[PDB]
Amino acid sequence: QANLMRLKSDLFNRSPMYPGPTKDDPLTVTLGFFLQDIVKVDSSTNEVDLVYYERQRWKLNSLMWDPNEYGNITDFRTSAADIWTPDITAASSTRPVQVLSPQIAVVTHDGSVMFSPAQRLSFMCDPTGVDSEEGVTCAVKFESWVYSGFEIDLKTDTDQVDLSSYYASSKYEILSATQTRQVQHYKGTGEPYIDVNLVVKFRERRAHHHHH
Amino acid sequence: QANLMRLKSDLFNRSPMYPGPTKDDPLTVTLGFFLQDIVKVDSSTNEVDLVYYERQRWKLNSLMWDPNEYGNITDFRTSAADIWTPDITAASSTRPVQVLSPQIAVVTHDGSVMFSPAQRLSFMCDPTGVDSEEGVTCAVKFESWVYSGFEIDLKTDTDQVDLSSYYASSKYEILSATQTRQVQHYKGTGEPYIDVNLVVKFRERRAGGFF
Amino acid sequence: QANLMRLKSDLFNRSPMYPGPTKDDPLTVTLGFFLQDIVKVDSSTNEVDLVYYERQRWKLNSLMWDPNEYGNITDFRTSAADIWTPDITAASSTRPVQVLSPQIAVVTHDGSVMFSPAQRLSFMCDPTGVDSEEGVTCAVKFESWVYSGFEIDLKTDTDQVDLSSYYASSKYEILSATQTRQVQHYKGTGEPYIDVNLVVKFRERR
Amino acid sequence: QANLMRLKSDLFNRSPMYPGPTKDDPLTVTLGFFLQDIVKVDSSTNEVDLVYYERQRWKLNSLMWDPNEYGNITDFRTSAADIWTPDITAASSTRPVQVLSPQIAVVTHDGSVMFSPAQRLSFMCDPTGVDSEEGVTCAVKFESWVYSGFEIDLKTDTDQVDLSSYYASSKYEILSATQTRQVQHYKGTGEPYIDVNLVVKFRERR
Amino acid sequence: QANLMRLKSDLFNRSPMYPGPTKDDPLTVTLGFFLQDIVKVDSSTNEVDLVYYERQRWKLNSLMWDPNEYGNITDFRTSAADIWTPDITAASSTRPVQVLSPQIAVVTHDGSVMFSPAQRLSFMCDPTGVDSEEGVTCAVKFESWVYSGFEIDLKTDTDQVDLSSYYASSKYEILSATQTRQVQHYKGTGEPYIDVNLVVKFRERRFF
Ligand SMILES: [Cl-]
Ligand SMILES: [Cl-]
Ligand SMILES: [Cl-]
Ligand SMILES: [Cl-]
Ligand SMILES: [Cl-]
Repeated sequence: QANLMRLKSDLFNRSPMYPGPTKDDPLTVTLGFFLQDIVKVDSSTNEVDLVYYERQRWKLNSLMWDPNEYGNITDFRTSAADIWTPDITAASSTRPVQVLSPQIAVVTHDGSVMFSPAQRLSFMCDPTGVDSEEGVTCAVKFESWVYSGFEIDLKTDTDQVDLSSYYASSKYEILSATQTRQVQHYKGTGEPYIDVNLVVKFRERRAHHHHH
Repeated sequence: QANLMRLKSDLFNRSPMYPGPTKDDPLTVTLGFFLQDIVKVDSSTNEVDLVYYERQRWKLNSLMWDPNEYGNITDFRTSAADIWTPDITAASSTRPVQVLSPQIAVVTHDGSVMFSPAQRLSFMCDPTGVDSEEGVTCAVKFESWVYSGFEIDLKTDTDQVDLSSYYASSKYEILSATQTRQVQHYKGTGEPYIDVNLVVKFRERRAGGFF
Repeated sequence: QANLMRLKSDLFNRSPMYPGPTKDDPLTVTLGFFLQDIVKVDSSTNEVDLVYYERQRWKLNSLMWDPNEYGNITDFRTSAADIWTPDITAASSTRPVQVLSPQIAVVTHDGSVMFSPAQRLSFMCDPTGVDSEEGVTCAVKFESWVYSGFEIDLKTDTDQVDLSSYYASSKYEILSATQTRQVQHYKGTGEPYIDVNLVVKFRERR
Repeated sequence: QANLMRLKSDLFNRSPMYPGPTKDDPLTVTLGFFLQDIVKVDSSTNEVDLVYYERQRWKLNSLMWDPNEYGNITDFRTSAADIWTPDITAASSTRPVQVLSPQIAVVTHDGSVMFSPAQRLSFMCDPTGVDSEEGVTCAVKFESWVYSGFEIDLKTDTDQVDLSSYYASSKYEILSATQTRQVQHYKGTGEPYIDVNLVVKFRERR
Repeated sequence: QANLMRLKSDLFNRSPMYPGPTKDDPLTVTLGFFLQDIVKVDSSTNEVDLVYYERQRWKLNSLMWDPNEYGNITDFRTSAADIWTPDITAASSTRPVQVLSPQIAVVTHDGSVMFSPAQRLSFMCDPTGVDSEEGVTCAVKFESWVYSGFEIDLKTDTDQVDLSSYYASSKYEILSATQTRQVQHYKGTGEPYIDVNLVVKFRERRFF
């Protein structure tokens, strides 16, 4: 308790917060998607609702410490308000993303941050053909809304979306689910930016006592 | 009033907040569920909505005091913002949990904290067969989202969900309701983590029902 | 303006906030319900929606002052964030209560606080029979979620719910509406706690 | 920029906020409604949804300044959080009011404040007869939730609701729309309070 | 990291925030709309729902710096809470606008600010005729809610709404989409104010 209090005090109260990347000090954020359910499909509005969590990893020198100086603490948990987090946005959402997990991150002695927000997302998807063998395919790009490719790079460890927590009794069966890094260019300023394109192909399933 | 003001001042304004558990100083959180209603079932989205409250208990040395030093105060109530609370999460929720009770906890002179949030939860459940005698079974795991089993352990006092506040005129009759501690392992990591599995077996209310 | 600024400064900035009742210094909260409408009835989910306001009264020595010392001010209005308020909860709600009025209370020179939140509440109610002469009865208990009867007592001034603001053209006609203090015990006779039971008997209007 | 920074610093950082009216220093608030649409009518719940904006005007000595001392600035815009605003409430709402405009007010050198919140409101209204020639009438009272008539008075500049921004292709046609000051009396208290009664007569478009 | 920390500290902690424009120091805000989808149409309430993002640009002397004094930093990203932003409002909305993007802006060494909020908007629109060839036309004015034309001017770089991110499989096909500056006058005070009128002509999606 006491060593961790010191560690957090040293990291967060002494110095200000990481202000974000720049051209001279860019940052790489690694993303992985863990799809849990296709909850809803709306053929009258062409909206589909996903529940997933999104593993995000990055690394900052400012969050390094020597474990020997803090009782051999190698990592800790702390509110996401205590740190900078990347502004990763679903570019074709139709409602604000709903947060399903606590806004808490894991910080490791080398300055690695892991943040794994669970989300419910409504996004643009025509579900016509979902009730067939071939099913339907839909896509959503995840990107930093404000940083170019000169400041932020996004990558994946694998192009396969993890389906190991996918709900076994979902209304919808997943045929294919990929997460692919792409290079893109803004309209008015033509400078590059990175996205990770989530492409999911799916179809309807077939074969002294108180407290109150 | 005056003694309590001193007590809260001494506990909360002197020291910073408990920063959470670590490998060297882990924490045990005890959970108990008090199911009040199955409000809704949606067969087109495979979502079911529960209303319950969840008794949570844990213990911290930093919240100890000697009652003799504070006018024989043995316990007090305080806003949950004044203290650390565990990040217990329904792992198969489909909407943010809605809070139905005040965010207030009870702290006791030995450093025990009791926090009993009432919640409405939407979660993943195929209700096909709910309109039969046998009914349907659904499950939801409750776990710390960010702490492994090295930092947080979860347990129960009993594996039976309390149904004593269950709505007598619910659309749904509870046939069985259990809360069972389970050991689990993360995919990429491989290190262990604990959940409490809430398993509820229910059906649409009928006169009476296997004869 | 100036005298009130002094008064609020003296009450709120000098001392900390009232920390809540204890066994040695318990508190009595008086409740009164003013039912305005039964807005919705859902027979598929057994939920009913009420709109009402709820008069709450309590009294603290820490909020007393002598009017002579503050330009004869007998009472004032202030944000509910400036003071402690009781944690009165509908025990069978199914959604978070929606707030329909400003979170502002009235404080009086004797230390009386009056807080009258307007609310929309969804709660557990089987409405089967609402479309008959006899109608249907539903109940919801209002209680402190965290305080026992040793710390908080609840009472009413009358056991009759006030229907003087009840919407004349509601879909639902009120046959009876009562608010009754009850003594209760946590689980298998644990320590006591108080609730006010709101019982409303109603039917479709003719 | 610099003069305005000084002005705001002088008004908001030196003195505390206006604490609200009292019996000895009451306040007059003028209201005007600008009805933009009847968006929805629900005959199963007797709820109707309006979109409008509400001009509110009041005056405080504490917000006066001499323009000559601040580069001839006669008025400015500032966040509503920087000032006191009246607690004007629709008394028969069924959902929390949704805010459609930025919470920003206009302050003028004589201490006049203009605040014009756009709102979407659900309120109690039986729409039976809306699909006829005569249409239907509905009413909603706007009042301070916590202040009596001894502390707050409400007035209008005209008893005619402004329909100049009313949506030309609404589902509903407005036949008449009035805003009328009324004197009222509390149940338990008996002391007076003021409301402005918004009465709208409308029907389905033909 | 260190130079940017200094820059932000110098701009935001030393001086107070820009207090907004005045008659003597007015501000020009340039708007551009990027329509992404017509999500919904409700013929029973005459409401239509758009998803778009809105590029906003303005310029303040108080946000200037010399890049040479801050490790050649030419621009940075920062929370919109750190700065003044214009109060641009859809005048015929029927629900609060829902925010779909992070509230973060880009500031450039000359004092230019770019803020590009993605929004979902419900607004007043009779969709009768949407299921025909000719389709239907709807309009929504975007304006400062509180500032007159003496304090705020709005303009566009083009009168064509950008449709390059418009969802190819939307229920609704865009026939035409324009963004036009207009001069307007308040009722009681007869002084001018500016809006940008977004006019969208569309129809339900449909050679054999
Ligand atoms: Cl950081
Ligand atoms: Cl703590
Ligand atoms: Cl208090
Ligand atoms: Cl003020
Ligand atoms: Cl600024």
